[PDB]
Amino acid sequence: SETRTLQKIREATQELLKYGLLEEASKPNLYRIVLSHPEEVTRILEPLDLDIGIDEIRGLLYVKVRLDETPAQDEWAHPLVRRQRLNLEQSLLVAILRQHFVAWEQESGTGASQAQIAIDDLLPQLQIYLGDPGSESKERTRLLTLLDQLKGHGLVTSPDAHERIVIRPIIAHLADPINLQALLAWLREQIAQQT
Amino acid sequence: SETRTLQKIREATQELLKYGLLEEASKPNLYRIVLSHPEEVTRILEPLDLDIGIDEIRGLLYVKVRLDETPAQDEWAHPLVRRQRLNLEQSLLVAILRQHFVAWEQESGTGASQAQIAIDDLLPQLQIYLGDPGSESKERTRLLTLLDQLKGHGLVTSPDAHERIVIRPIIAHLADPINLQALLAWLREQIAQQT
Amino acid sequence: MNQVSGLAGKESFILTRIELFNWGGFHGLHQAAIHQDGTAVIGPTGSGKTTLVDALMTLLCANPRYNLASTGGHESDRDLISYVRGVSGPGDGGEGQSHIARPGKTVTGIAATLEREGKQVRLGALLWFDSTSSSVTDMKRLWLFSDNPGQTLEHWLNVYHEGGTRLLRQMEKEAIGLWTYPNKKQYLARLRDFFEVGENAFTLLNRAAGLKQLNSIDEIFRELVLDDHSAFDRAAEVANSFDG
Amino acid sequence: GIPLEEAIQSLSSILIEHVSQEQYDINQDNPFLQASRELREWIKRRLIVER
Amino acid sequence: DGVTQLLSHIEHEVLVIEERLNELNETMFRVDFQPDRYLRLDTKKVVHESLRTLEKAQRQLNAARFVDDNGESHYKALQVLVAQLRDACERNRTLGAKALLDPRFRLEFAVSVMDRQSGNVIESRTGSQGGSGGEKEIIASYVLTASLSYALCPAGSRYPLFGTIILDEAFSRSSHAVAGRIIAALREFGLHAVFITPNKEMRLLRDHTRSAIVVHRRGQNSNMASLSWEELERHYQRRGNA
Amino acid sequence: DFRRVEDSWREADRALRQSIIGEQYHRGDIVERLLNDQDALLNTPEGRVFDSFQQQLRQSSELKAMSERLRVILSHPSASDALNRLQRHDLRWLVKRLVDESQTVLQARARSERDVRGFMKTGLAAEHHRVGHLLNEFLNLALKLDWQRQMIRKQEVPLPAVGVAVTGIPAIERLRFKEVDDEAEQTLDLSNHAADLTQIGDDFWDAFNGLDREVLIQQTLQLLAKENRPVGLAELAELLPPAHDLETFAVW
Ligand SMILES: Nc1ncnc2c1ncn2[C@@H]1O[C@H](COP(=O)(O)OP(=O)(O)O)[C@@H](O)[C@H]1O
Repeated sequence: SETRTLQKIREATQELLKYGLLEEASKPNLYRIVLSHPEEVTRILEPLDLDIGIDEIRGLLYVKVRLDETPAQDEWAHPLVRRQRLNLEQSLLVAILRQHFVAWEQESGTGASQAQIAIDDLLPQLQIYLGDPGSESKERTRLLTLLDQLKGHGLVTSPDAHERIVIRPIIAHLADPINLQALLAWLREQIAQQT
Repeated sequence: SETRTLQKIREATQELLKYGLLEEASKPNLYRIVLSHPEEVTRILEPLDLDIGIDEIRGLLYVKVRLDETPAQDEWAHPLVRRQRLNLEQSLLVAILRQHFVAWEQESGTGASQAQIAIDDLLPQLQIYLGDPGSESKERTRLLTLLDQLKGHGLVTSPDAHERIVIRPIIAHLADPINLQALLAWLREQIAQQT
Repeated sequence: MNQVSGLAGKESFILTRIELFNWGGFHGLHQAAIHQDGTAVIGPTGSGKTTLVDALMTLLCANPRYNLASTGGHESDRDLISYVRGVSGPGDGGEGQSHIARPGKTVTGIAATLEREGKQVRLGALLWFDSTSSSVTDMKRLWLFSDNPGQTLEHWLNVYHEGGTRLLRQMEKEAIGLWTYPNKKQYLARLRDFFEVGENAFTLLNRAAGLKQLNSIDEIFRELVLDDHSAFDRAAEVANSFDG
Repeated sequence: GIPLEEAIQSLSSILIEHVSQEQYDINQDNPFLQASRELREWIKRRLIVER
Repeated sequence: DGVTQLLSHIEHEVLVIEERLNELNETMFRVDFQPDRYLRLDTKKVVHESLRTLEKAQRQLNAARFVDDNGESHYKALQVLVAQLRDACERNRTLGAKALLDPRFRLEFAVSVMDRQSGNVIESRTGSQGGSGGEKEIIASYVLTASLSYALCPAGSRYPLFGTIILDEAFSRSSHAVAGRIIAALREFGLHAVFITPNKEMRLLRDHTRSAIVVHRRGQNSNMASLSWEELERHYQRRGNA
Repeated sequence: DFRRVEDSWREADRALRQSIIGEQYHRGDIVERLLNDQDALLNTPEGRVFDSFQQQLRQSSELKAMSERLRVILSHPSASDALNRLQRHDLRWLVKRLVDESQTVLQARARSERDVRGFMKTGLAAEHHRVGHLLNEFLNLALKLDWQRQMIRKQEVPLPAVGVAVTGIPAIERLRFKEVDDEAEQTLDLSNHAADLTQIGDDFWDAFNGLDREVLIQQTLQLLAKENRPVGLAELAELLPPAHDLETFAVW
């Protein structure tokens, strides 16, 4: 005699917490379940100071920190969500991928599918700002390591047999893309000053 | 403006989830909040398939997997459960540490004592089972690796400046009589199958 | 020729990376990769080749002899403080009182990675100053031993910048495969245990970087191998006791 | 009750003061640790009680 | 509790040094110095006058310990011994004082190149400096490599566990043909090597290493680039066209 | 006997704990001793002698009389000849240190009694006994396994998951990116100038390329094999164009 939460809802919530996101492409059942009962999931996440951000255009759900009033606390802290600041190279790569994803969305309409990109298409972009590591092999190694690090954060996938990687929809929401734009502008201005 | 779980309760639950266990000897305030409203904390953790195990005698709350009736057992298969099932060498070290903990608890006063043991004390007990690797350095390295794994499980702390570790009270709930009985039955079955 | 090249890194731990941060003339974060078939460090005299050897030896030894290659025979000019502060004693021309590159509060990190059959072991050291003081007792040291690939000098520096020694200790508590020692004696003991070699091995490794000033076999033996272990101080105590 | 750390420090200083003697097998590598170890040897030997 | 203990400790240190050399001879036995020769070591003992005076004084002290005069003759003998000790201590780097109070100065040293099959000594440098700048360098480098290999090897093992060693401008007095032999010997001992070379010898190490860390200063900022020799050659080609 | 009394009390506390733990009817010999407010640690040997000693010491009048007489005796000139400074001081302050030691021992006894009373509560003696018995059985049984096989050592056991920590949620907002500042400028400069050898010295490049006598060795050998005739140095130079002049000639 109890009030156990629906098994499917519990599974969806645990999956969402474990992965922080739910893609209709990967887990259609859990995504549909969460869509069917959004109030239940938001109530479940309320005690943990968390919430779900629906995005039906891209078929993506994600966990957003539903903090308290926290007046203008730019340094908000959450016990369960650990904040990370990316590197200079990692931030540059993220900005490049984000702008490419935005361009793909524009050219295929909002909510497109599988915004892909090619490693050879990214190497020159990285070389423009970061410079030349000293060889083609070193350039490829650097790009591959950066892509691996980004995949660890869940922003891109591993290259396929065609040396292509798909930008994941989670790039659409990155808290403060304005910082990414400012970094890109600063990098391009520095390069122009060099030349 | 809407039903908001009391910020004390939310903070206590978040700390408990972040650290897994909540001890009165270190955070008496949050421990007391959790103890005061155990039903609220249990309701909050229910959707996660997590439950709160209490030890008022030791002043220790912890989070354990909540299995409804028969979730295929495999409680270590819980999506939110990181770490891996303890292996045989880790179980043997846990048994040795639990024996030390029981010895300390027998001769324990009334205040906080934080049961401690020198690393050099465990070396012969382990060497009896794992054998002599050839030199003191090898066995010390083996013991340090095992202790690091156990600390990852939260049963100990890293050796301090005096080469002494602290056995956390959580061990008294890992190697308790019921779990020890289950492990003994499993080990007897393994021995019988081996021969 | 190449068949023998595969022996290295199989039965032994071979150095395969060095990372520096605000060490000597290496401002910022620098990384150097070392090949498994031997590597050569080359460059015009007066760059950071001796700086690199000294970083590695600082990670390895207890009282490393800095710049032993050129200062062998007499006392070394450089020290740990001058490497952390980035003093430029030698190169002058506009020297602003030794041109201390990092005079204020600063943090310098050094890290060396060793590998064997895919097993990794990282030694590290964070040395920081909180003020303008340059006293040896005013430098805060934190040595690090790791076997987890995810524990890189970059991660340690990020944690330090974010939350000082408090967050460093907290990270050590929740980290798998990390051991932080505030005193170098324990860290060197851990190194001794891991590599199953006494302090004399690493002291000899240090002395090997100053082999240039060599002479007849007698001097090579009495100055390179079989470390001092002299009894010139015990004699003074014996003499004082006999005075009593 | 003498605090443990102070006793360890005193024993370490005494141990360093007599490192030359061969009888004592005092190791100069890390006297403090040895001192602590020695004290613990006499705590489980029941010469002294730790509390 | 003193003097006698100090002398016994010095003698024990000498014995330890001798045993270390003896068991390093076996580690050198496994590698050919010349193509089939192999090299061994001989300790021998110093014959300084200070050591013989110390022996005389110690004999006098032993004889005096048996006299029944309330420790007067014993005190006089101990006084002579301590006077000798203070004499050595004050002049702490005269050869006599070093031989008296330094374990690694009471015994000489010598190398001997032999034959792999014929155990007869073929060339014994019994101190006998008589060598060119390249010869002394060869012997010193070989002995240092052998010592490093022995020291880094865990007890009871012939393969060092810490296989990386660092050399700093090691070879300067030897020809390019004999340095390669040194590198070959270093590899034979199982030691991975990081050499630090001046602008010279960049061609010598190109035959024994597969990568280089180029360290270049751009003012007060040193930078390092880890490149294979081929990539360095491509950089040079770019230079020649720039 | 001040330390002997404390040793006896410690042993008595240990014995009482052991009796409570090893007894099969905990309920009786727990309440029989807890409701009571007696010593519960009445060490029949010295420890009752200490009680009489405390009774005598707490008696007033005699203590101050003896202290005054002791100081009067210390004042005597012959006292300096009899004892020394340390002994004289110790004897003079004998009563003060006696009372201090009595207070310390009484505090230790009260603390030990309170500790044993606290242990008697919480009813963990039965659990301690059962856990010790089970641990002994498990440790004796584990001797039959083969611990030299990684397969055995890495077997997963059925122990439960206690202390499950839910930390590290991705929470895509958790990510922040580098912001323009001096550190970013320095990082960009390091990235650009690493592997930028243009400014490097010319002599470095000149020393980089040199006469690799290894290749020249084989080239000369092949040339002589092709000619298979006695060749002079001038003829060799003509046939083989030396790119380093005397450097080649010495080799030849
Ligand atoms: N700790 C330090 N103290 C003084 N000068 C330093 C230090 N670290 C770097 N430098 C400067 O950087 C250069 C170090 O050159 P380096 O290549 O390490 O020496 P070497 O040519 O002997 O190998 C010099 O110009 C020196 O002034």
